[PDB]
Amino acid sequence: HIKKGDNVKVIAGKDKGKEGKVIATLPKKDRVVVEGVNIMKKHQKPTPEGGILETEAAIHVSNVQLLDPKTNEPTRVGYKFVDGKKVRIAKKSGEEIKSN
Amino acid sequence: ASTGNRRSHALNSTKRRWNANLQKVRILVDGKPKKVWVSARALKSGKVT
Amino acid sequence: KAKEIRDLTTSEIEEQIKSSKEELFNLRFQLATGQLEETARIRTVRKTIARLKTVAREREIEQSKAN
Amino acid sequence: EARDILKRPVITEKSSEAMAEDKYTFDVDTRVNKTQVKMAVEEIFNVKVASVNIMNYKPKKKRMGRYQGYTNKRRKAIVTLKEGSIDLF
RNA sequence: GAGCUGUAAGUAAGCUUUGAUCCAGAGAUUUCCGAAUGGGGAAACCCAGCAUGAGUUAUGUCAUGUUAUCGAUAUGUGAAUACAUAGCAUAUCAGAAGGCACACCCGGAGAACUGAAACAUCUUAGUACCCGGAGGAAGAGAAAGAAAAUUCGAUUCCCUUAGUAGCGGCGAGCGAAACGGGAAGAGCCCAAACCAACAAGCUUGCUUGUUGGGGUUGUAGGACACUCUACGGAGUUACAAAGGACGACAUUAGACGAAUCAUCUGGAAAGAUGAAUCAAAGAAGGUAAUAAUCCUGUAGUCGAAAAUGUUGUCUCUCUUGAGUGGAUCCUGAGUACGACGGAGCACGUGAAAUUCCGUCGGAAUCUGGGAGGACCAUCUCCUAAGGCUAAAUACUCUCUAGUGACCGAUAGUGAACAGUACCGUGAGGGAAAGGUGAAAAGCACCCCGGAAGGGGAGUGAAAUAGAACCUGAAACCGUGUGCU
RNA sequence: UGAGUAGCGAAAGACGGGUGAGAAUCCCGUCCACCGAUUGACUAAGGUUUCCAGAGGAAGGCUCGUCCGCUCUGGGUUAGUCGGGUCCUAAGCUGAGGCCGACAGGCGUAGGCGAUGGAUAACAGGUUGAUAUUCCUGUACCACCUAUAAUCGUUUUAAUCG
Ligand SMILES: [Mg+2]
Repeated sequence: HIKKGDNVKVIAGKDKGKEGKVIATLPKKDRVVVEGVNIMKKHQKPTPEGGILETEAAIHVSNVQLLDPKTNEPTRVGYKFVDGKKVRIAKKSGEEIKSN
Repeated sequence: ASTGNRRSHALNSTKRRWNANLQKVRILVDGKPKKVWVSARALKSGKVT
Repeated sequence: KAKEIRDLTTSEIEEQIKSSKEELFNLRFQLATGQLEETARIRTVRKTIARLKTVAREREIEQSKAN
Repeated sequence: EARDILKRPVITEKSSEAMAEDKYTFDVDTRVNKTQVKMAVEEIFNVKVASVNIMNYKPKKKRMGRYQGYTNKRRKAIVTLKEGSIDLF
């Protein structure tokens, strides 16, 4: 489960192996947007004259994995209660720095 | 006044009623006397005029 | 705003309702003549009026039980 | 009650040419009579009302993509005043 | 615990880590009609009285309360009529009224087509329809019973007895019960004799009334006579009733939850090939093809501020129980029965006993009364004419969790997008209509054309996937050709 | 398929100019023709936005269409006196108590409701694309309330009201 500012890795699709970072979330369809991944080309009409534009489209969230902060490998995520508050762990190391 | 059958000699059947022998007499009802319908059998039995 | 409202005395609340209703009237007149451009204020003022009425009914209910 | 009797002003070309005289057009709650309208205008705008006329409008049929319905019914009031003027835009 | 302002896409303007949107519990608000109830009325409207209040020089206007009919409970008053009474008036209470899944249950009233190879007794059938009353069940229920052993011991339901015994234009057809095997199991309160009081007549004797106690049955019990005895038991599901405390479970939101990498083909891998790992978890669904190890989950374990529902332990609240005498007193009356006319019992009035309704008659009192299929005698069993009672049983418009050698868009609900288009004055009848793609990346720009349509270019793995969008049969309509 | 077949729903049009991609069919003009106890002008029932302006031409229009009672966007109905209610009653319908009836319910007294009838105060002119006895100007009338007042004189009576 990934937040808005993390640094992830793509594990499925055309762009498998790229890193990028998250910029949008869309939780109702569970599809994130990652920079430089899944780029599309739109035909926009004049609204100024338009033309072909390139932006990123959303990818399904289960095609993305976080990176172990220490060893820098993909990992799943668990939870832990500290100070009576929930944090994220890397299933291969300790705490996971996710402030922004 | 329940219902029943009238029977012929060939035993054909038709619906029919038995009525009660109601009479209009003046009986003592709470306080003032009133004039109501009462059967003759109930009159012979359990009520005073 | 519900915690801020509960500090007001019962006569301040009436004056506040009377002012919010006027403020809302003016916005609806501006919207009709076509010069408002900030349409999000209309819902805000309506919700404040609803909160004021809720807090006013609470006190009147509560005191009658004590009486 | 006064801010609840008057709903909004009507701005059209007939209403504007009426405003060339001293007549102003309003949409009002559909339950009020013209005496309430007269007393509400005087309280809100601080003027002197000479007269007031009213009329009812039926609901109209209308479409939005194979969805047949009706608009709201409405009540319209025209207020002539003796002294003063109402500032609008 | 980071996004959010319905389906619902946009833009605008905004909200949110000082915790929003969202989920559960409890509150507040809740226009008008409708039993509709101030009066009226063509529902969703019109017109009022009374009392407060705002406003106005004052009227007009507005706001808030209250005002149906029957019923109950008080008070006052009182006609033909003297007392009285019928009425009448005032004030408190809020008892009824209407609706439904009204499926199942209990009552009232009750067909015909049909079968009998016609039809009338009979059958369809006490079925359909209509009306009334209710409950989570209802009804029945504690022997005036079943029987014929050496008996049993309230009721209901299941299996058998058995298509037997019986009934029947002895035709068509209708059709039990006891014994035996099981589910469940529970018993009680009155009326009367009598006693103690109180009260009116009365003459203080009696009568009657009111309260309380007592008391409840068959190989007879109880009153009375006498002799032996006391707070432990009992309880809100009948057996009398209220309400407190502290607990324990279960709902109604949730939380944690093991383990995988690489190459090939490809638009994309979960597939193939190779090497690994978890399992109290290899249910299931998603993810760009087919995943135990990617996501949501699963096995397992944890969790409630608040409101409900059960259930314990205290509290609480009630209350003596035996024996002998047995025939001195009490033990359910227009009742039981009978005649006439009917109905229900498997049973068509018959050898009809047994049980109900209408109309007339009309008992007995323990040496009594009833039943054992006309009746009589002897035997055996029981004790009517007052009432209450859980469980085992029936049903599903619903709610929660699941299941299927059930359907897969002419099927399955009439209805996957509707009791809607539409038809009918009305009651009423009643359709047709699912699929772009993995992702809108939904075709910028150029050309012909008024547009609609099209040809290129571009997106895409694919555009003969371009929205009349998966696949795209046949009938049918065309264009070009080899032989004729 | 029948088949480019039957039909295209009573009738008089002609020409010039205009607009348009496109005109027998739309707009303007002249001439001609038809109705005229009516194909003219008012008010009711009934319908329910069909009304007006700007834009449009896929479907509807028995042809065409640049037009439209069709599609899109925005507008339009003003009352003390007009017709109803806050007035009256007819037939009829309901009906407190009441009478009758297996149930359901049927009838009916006082009283209500109910116009198609009785009562009842406004006319002339101006003005819009779309309303007018309603808006504007002029001149009226009818109810009700308060002030300013002669007449008012126990409130029997008297003026008054009843
Ligand atoms: Mg062909």
